[PDB]
Amino acid sequence: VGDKLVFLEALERRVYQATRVAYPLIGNIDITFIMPMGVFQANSMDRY
Amino acid sequence: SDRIAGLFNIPAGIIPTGNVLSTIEVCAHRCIFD
Repeated sequence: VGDKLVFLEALERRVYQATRVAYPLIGNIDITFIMPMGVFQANSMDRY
Repeated sequence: SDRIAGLFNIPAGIIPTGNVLSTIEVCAHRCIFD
């Protein structure tokens, strides 16, 4: 990779299989959405 | 029922004829078994 020499490992077959443990690389992310509801366009030329 | 579980003693180790070669989580497929 790049110019260096690195490994390429995925452990979920030798370890973490057939046991009741979760592979710690499957993570959760949290994103919040917002939505303006009921807003009305005020005094302008904005409802064309 | 399960008369078959009682024909021959379940854990009675005679000799492994083969090796199941899988090593998976068998709690899932509980139903393909008598």
